[PDB]
Amino acid sequence: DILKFLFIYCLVLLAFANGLNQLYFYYETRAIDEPNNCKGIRCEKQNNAFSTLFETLQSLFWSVFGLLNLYVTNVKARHEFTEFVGATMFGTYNVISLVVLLNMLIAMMNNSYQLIADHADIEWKFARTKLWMSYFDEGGTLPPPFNI
Amino acid sequence: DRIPLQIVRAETELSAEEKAFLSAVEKGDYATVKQALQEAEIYYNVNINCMDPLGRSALLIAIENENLEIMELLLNHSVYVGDALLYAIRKEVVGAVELLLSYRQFSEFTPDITPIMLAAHTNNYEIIKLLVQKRVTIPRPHQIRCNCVECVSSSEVDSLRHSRSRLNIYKALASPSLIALSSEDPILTAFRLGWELKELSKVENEFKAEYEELSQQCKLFAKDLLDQARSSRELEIILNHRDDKYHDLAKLKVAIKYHQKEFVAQPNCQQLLATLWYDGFPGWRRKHWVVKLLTCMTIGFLFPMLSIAYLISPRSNLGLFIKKPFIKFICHTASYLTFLFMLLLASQHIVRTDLHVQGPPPTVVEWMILPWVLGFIWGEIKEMWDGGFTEYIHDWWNLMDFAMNSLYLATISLKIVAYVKYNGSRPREEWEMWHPTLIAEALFAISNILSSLRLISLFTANSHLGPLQISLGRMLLDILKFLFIYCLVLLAFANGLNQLYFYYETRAIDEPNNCKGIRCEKQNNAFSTLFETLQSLFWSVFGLLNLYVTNVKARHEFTEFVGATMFGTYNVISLVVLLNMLIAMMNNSYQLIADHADIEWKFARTKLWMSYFDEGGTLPPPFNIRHADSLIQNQHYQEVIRNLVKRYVAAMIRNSKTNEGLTEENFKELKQDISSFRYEVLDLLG
Amino acid sequence: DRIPLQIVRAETELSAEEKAFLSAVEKGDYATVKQALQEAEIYYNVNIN
Amino acid sequence: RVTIPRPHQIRCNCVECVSSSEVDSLRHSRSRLNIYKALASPSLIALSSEDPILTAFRLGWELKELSKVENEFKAEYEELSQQCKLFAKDLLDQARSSRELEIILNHRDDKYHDLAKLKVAIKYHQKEFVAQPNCQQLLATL
Amino acid sequence: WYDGFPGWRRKHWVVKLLTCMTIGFLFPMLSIAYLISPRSNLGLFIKKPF
Amino acid sequence: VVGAVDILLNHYSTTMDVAPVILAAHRNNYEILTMLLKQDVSLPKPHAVGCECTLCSAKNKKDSLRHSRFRLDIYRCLASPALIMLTEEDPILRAFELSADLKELSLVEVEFRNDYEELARQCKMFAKDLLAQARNSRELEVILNHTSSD
Ligand SMILES: CC(C)CCC[C@@H](C)[C@H]1CC[C@H]2[C@@H]3CC=C4C[C@@H](OC(=O)CCC(=O)O)CC[C@]4(C)[C@H]3CC[C@]12C
Ligand SMILES: [Ca+2]
Repeated sequence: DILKFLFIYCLVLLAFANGLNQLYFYYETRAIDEPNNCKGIRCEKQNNAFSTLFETLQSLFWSVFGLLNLYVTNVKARHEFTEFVGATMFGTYNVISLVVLLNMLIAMMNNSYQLIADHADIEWKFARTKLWMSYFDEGGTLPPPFNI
Repeated sequence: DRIPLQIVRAETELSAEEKAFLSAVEKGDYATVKQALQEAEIYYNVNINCMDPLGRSALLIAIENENLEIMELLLNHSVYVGDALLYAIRKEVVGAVELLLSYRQFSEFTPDITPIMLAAHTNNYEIIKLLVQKRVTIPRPHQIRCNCVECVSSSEVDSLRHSRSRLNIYKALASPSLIALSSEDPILTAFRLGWELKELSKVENEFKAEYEELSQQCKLFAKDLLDQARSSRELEIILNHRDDKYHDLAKLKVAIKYHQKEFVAQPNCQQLLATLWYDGFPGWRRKHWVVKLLTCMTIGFLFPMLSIAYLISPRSNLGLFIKKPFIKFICHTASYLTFLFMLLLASQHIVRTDLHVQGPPPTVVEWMILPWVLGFIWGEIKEMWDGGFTEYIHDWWNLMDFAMNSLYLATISLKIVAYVKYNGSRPREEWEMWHPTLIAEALFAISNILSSLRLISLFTANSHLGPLQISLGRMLLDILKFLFIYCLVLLAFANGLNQLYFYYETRAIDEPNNCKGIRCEKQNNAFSTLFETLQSLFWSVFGLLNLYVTNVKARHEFTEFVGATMFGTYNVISLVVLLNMLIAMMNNSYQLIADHADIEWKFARTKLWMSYFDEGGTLPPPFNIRHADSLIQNQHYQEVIRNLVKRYVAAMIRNSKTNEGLTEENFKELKQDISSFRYEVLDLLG
Repeated sequence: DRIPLQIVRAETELSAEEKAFLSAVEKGDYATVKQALQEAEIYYNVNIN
Repeated sequence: RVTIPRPHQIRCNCVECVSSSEVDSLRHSRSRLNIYKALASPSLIALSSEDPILTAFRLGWELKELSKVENEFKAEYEELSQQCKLFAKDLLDQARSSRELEIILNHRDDKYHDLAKLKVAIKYHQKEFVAQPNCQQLLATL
Repeated sequence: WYDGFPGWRRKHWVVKLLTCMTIGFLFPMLSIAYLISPRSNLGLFIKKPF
Repeated sequence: VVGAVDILLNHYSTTMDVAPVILAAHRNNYEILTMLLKQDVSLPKPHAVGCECTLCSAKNKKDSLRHSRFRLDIYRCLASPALIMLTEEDPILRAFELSADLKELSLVEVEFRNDYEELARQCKMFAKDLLAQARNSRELEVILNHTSSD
């Protein structure tokens, strides 16, 4: 089930990634220009976070964990409108991802865990038997000495 | 001390003689009852029409025990029979029809209950039929909001009585059995009544649950009749019937109008629909998953070809191919995906123009996208025109479509206002805040998000993704309610914090790196203005607002502490309390929806499929440029309905008999039967 | 006003005698059932079926 | 003498008889479910099948597959499948001695002493059967 | 509760909305009339609970 | 049937000399048990899972399943409220002690844990019920302040 939820999250990520990249790609800056010749969301002062789709995707992923600072949403030229739209898009992403989707996963996982719990033992024992059976066989020696 | 206990509300007591008469009627002793009845006619010692403490007279005792013999005996003699017909109907004892036959004040029944209404409320096909055979009628419920009726307007006399009378009438009209016995088209009647009852539930806040239950009763009835279909010939006759072209799954359409989800999700209904959807792909179901995958891919890749073919030679086999529903879906989804791909290309240097030229000429990719956009809009036009504003408005997604299309339209316009009026070129930095180009870029970006998010719509098609989308949709509504509560909390603290810190606002120039706000390396002036206070509190939810923002340069400790306290309380109220509560709300909802997810999903898929079953379809970019018949149709429908009803009624009776436990009243009847038999035998043998 | 109620898809009705015959079966009165049958064989007044 | 028609294999288009689905598919589908609903009756399997356990194992699997192919009527087929699975466990539960349990779990339809039936169960994902207390006890000893 | 607005239940949501808005806006007027002359029709209006 | 049980006396199969009692106890019938116990009976003691002599080893070799079922049946009998009431001087203490044993066994006999645990809960409930029958506080005192140790 988690996998299914992930597909939806991915789609949202792609969407916001495309959008953000679409707005900030006009304001990409050179690594040399950037302090300490460091460019990306993994530098002391995060920079050029939404400049490229690859970077935008990374930035949005790390945002899910709060490791993306908010100052990354401002362009140096300081075009107020753009920055605001950018921050608003980033914010909406955060809400959709953390407040909504993430929470929904909790609900879904709670529903299943409940059901799975009903047949937990049979499942475990079937699995255990399979394991025990594997060893019940005769073709078996440890891996280091497995090969002559 | 000792509280004394007395009967405060006394009532006449029964003479020992009378008490015995009633006792006999309960044991089934015909002889004694008969004797008393004869003796009383002489010595007038017992009020044949006497009543027990519980208000049960002799006839009523007989009716309940179902002793038809004693009943006739009593009826032969002059026993008051008031309301007796009603008690028999409630006990559902066909046979007491003798009450109807025979011809000549505490009641458990309200004064408005007529025999037919009660029969309907009990849902006994037989009792109802009997009554219907004789002239019977049920008052007509004035349409909702019929103040003009004046009579209804005269509800002041007894609002309670009026409301009950109405529910009773509807509780009768909504009986599966009466609908089956008296309605020409039982299915449509249930659909329409279900709708009305739902609406009534909303208007009459009180009695809402009752009206809602009745609506579900109607919705199940229709599904159940359909379930009794035994051949595809029938399902067709039923699903394609037009009340009054045909062969248009007309009734399936009405079902969607009235939101009859269970009826639509019925297995057989789905099966017929699938045939139509996967036409031109025999056994698309049994085909290997990969096989299907490849076939889908192939079709999609040829979408321009197929589209063009149809545009050119509709008659051509190729032209005909596109017309198949599943194909249209493939082609129409492919068109979109390509449109989205073009969008990606727009931001990847493909035809990137100078970032220093204001009012730039449309890039190649941009030119390519234009056609699609215009088309999407034109398509929406056709949607609104054919369906109607209300219908188009109904679909939530179309709203999304509207916004996306408008944003794109605006982008185009701004591009013009920039191409003209800004032929020059300037360093982007110099460009003003509202330079048309900058605004246009922003709008396009915003639309790009909506366009991509629209893909979620396609989830309904998949048996795995669709069910989830529905569940998500339900939970989203709960989130909305919660947002309203949060917004009040947010505003509350926003006002307070602005009220506390607006005195210490500082100039951007004074600030480091001339940056003022929460979106700087050094967050500052977070609560100086209301707008910033709202933003700051929002971001604090995600932990992106540092704590040092709650300090003042002058270092007034008291104010600072109060400020931090407010921020702290906000965090606790929002994250610790409100949030965790949203989780609880979402959880509850999930379980609930989970059970009816399928029917919620299939209904959606059907609507989707039905959309392509239409005659006119073409991908967004490649749009480019006798009464006798009815009679026969109705006859066939009525024949099928006759059979479906018979089958249904029978099934229901079987279910009741096999899935209903023995109640105490049953015990009592059995006991009376043994007792009555005993008395008879003992008399004969004695 | 009032909504008249009628049986739309009508079906043949049982005669009084036939009704009694079936009624006996529901009460288990072998005697009456037997008699009814025998009479029907003679006067052909009840469709056993 | 009584006979229940043998339902055609899953996806048997070759037989034009399956091509009858073109006509009254509803009937075709119902008729098939009815046949399986019968073949999956614990008592019939008991009275007719030579190896009641293996029959149930196999039928429960075919029914599961059908649940998938016949999108509609899925629930019914799945229910019938569980009926078969439980039947097998129930028969095993009626074992009273180890000698019996060993005779059952080591039977090879056709080496022996290789827990053949247990292996078949694992193949057909007969979890309840493999998890039956007595069965688990034997395995533990080994 | 809804005395003074019979049929308020039947009133269209929009209609309702409109009625509420108007009254709220005129709250100062209704408030005063009562004070000046409770008997006045207007004075009577504010007395209704809703 | 009771009547029938009477008649027969008047004139699976984990054993036969005590199977009547074992079943009755499972049937939790006080009356039938009263009848049967009239004639002296002596249920075999279920040797602990620890034994290794032919006492148990042999059996655990011939038929482990039967042996296990046998012991469960003995306990299912000993844990019958009716039997405890009829045969135990201090019904409450027996229920306490037996509940403990039936739990240990749940741990040991992992295979039949649920069975041995149900029996334990049954014993626990029995004791609660017998206490619930107290009416005055003098009785409560006698019960809650009594020891089986000299
Ligand atoms: C996860 C990331 C990489 C985003 C991928 C975007 C698209 C490539 C995905 C997102 C949603 C997908 C669609 C989701 C729904 C379906 C239904 C699916 O049909 C079925 O699942 C059942 C068979 C049937 O449609 O009748 C056909 C593929 C399609 C269009 C999918 C095609 C591929 C899509 C467009
Ligand atoms: Ca649309």
